[PDB]
Amino acid sequence: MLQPKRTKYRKPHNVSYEGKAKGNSYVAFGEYGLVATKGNWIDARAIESARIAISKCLGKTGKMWIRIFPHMSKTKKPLEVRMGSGKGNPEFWVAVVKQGTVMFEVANIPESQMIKALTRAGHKLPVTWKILKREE
Amino acid sequence: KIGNRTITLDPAKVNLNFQKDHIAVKGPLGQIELKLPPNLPLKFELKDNNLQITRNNELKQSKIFHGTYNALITNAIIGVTQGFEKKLRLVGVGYRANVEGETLNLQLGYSHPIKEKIPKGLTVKVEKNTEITISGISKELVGQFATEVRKWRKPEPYKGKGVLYFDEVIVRKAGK
Amino acid sequence: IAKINLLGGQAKPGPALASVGINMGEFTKQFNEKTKDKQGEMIPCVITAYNDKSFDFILKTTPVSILLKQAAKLEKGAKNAKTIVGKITMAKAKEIAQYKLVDLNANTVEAALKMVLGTAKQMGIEVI
Amino acid sequence: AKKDKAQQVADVSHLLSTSAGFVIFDYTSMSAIEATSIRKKLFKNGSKIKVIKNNILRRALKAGKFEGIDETAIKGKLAVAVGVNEIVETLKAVDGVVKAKEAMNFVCGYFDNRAFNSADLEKIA
Amino acid sequence: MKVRASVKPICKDCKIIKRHQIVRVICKTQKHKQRQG
RNA sequence: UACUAAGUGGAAAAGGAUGUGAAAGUGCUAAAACAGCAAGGAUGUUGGCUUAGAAGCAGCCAUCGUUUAAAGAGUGCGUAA
RNA sequence: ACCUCGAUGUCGACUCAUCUCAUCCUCGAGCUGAAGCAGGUUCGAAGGGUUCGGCUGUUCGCCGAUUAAAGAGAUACGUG
Ligand SMILES: [Mg+2]
Ligand SMILES: [Mg+2]
Ligand SMILES: [Zn+2]
Repeated sequence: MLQPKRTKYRKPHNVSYEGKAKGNSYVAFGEYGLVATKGNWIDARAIESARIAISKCLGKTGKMWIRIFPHMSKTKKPLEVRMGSGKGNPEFWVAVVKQGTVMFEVANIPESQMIKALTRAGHKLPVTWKILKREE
Repeated sequence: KIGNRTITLDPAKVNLNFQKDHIAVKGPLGQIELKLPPNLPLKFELKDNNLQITRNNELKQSKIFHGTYNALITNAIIGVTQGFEKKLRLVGVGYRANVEGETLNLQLGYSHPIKEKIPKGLTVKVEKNTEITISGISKELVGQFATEVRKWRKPEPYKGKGVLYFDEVIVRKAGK
Repeated sequence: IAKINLLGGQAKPGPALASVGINMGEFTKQFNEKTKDKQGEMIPCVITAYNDKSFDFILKTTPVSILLKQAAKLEKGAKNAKTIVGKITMAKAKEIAQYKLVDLNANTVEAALKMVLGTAKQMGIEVI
Repeated sequence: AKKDKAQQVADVSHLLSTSAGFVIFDYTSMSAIEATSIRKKLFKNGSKIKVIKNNILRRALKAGKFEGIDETAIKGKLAVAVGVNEIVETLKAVDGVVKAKEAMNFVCGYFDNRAFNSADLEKIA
Repeated sequence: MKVRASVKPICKDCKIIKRHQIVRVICKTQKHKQRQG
């Protein structure tokens, strides 16, 4: 479970994710990366699921890199309560993902293996993914 | 492509008079008719002992018909000159059958008696009381009657009992 | 055609060739004849099956790569090829290849060397 | 490439220009052991037996200036046996090799610049 | 018959066709039949 | 002038799809292409660990050389071996 | 907190039911670690039926005996 160790403020505002991928725009470490095609909030649980899927389908031959990270917190008012009277508590961290950010990338393993690993991981994330090869 | 494949219409007895929507194929075994559809895009031209069909256009439906009717003409020709057959092995314990004139009967595990009308233009023959061989002029009719016979007791993987096509390898399953 | 590894010193307790219509009693004497030159070894034999219940048999050499353990002087090779446990001279490989010539379908003695070179590498043995 | 094909044709054409026998055989019913067994019997290193595609054989024979030899390689699977010097033994070897096996065809060929037919193979053997 | 929303071949010989505006798949092993998308 | 075969028009997602049109590349191809059909698809190996029984197939260990037009210490199916 | 506070009578039980199908049986079919009997899952199908009692105001539930079945819901949590 990816999580910041400690922060300054516990209840930050929501961060928008409708842009054109400020930062993390291009692959930087592997020869194949995963790129979203529709920005959305993806929480730490999905991140861990994708990470463990890639790890399990990778093997002891190559590496995998994670780019995004759930910095922003998120609140959720408890069940069965009228609104007002303050703000709810933080429940789950979430990594903001703008449309067009490389977020997962692997290397040092056969090509069809990158294809199958990234496709295996992409079905756990809500965003509509897309396979991208590293530039020359 | 099958559509542009030379049909070798041998002038033994096969004569092919073409109408607007009728193709009357006749031979030593019996006349065979093919009901053409309205506005068929194929063009039928026959030379001396040579038949060839051509497409006016390149549309998908015409492309399909170019092969379907080539195959149908070839099948009708080979049937009218030779005649098709299907071979059934009716294998079992109490499984047997025989012919009473126009109506074939079957004897299976049914407590009920099974009888099956042989249609026109078809001939059945039972070499061995558990062995059936259907003989006919058109592949469609003989295949239809073959599957009609088969429908009464389908083969099962546990035991070879049932109606089996000749030259068929049925799967096997072992139940203790 | 059913191949079997009948022992060279013994041939008498048995039935899986009896369903072939082989007359077991008439061939047991033949197995103990030509094989008597290499007693104590398990000799493979090809069995053709003629329609007339006539039969002709071809004996073969003891299995390949077993001899490589003896030339290496070590009872067992490495489980990992990168670990060069043993080494064998190219001249000693010549002695081994000659024994296998009847089994080997190799066209030349020089090619017969090359066939044994792919077996020596399986044991991780260096070819010197 | 065009160059690779031309080299293969030229090499084959040059070989047929010095041969004393070219005999055409169907490769039907020939096992892997049979392929090695027939070659092994051909023992002496002056003869070859190879399955060769018809289009190569035809161009090679055409450029070696052979004629009426098209029928041997016409519409059929075509291995070739080509020997050097005493060529008669090679024909007997292949003739006794089929006979030992289940079957094999022996279409014909050229012996010392002379066409022979399938029926004439037995005469030579 | 496996009515599954995402049909994909499982065997090597599992061929997928489109019969009556409905994609399907046929294999010699009857354990791979699928339908409906 | 094109596209659509779905009443799409005349409601909607993740995902699946030889639907179909267009464009840009790229491979083979008339010394014959792809598919089908007819042949063969081999040797050292029944390598060893191991299972009454594992020897190409219960699994596991390096998993390659040779003959040859061709070929996996076997494509999968399929055997107590 | 949008209609009704110059009144929209709210649980359960009885009577009468009607409708949906995400089907409980009857009906058709595919697969199976489906020998047969008996099953499990899935597809099609709403024509008809879907018990009687003890306890509790009870819906709900537990229990008892049954039947092919004792369906899931909706109708101002149908119906003064
Ligand atoms: Mg009022
Ligand atoms: Mg009242
Ligand atoms: Zn399959």
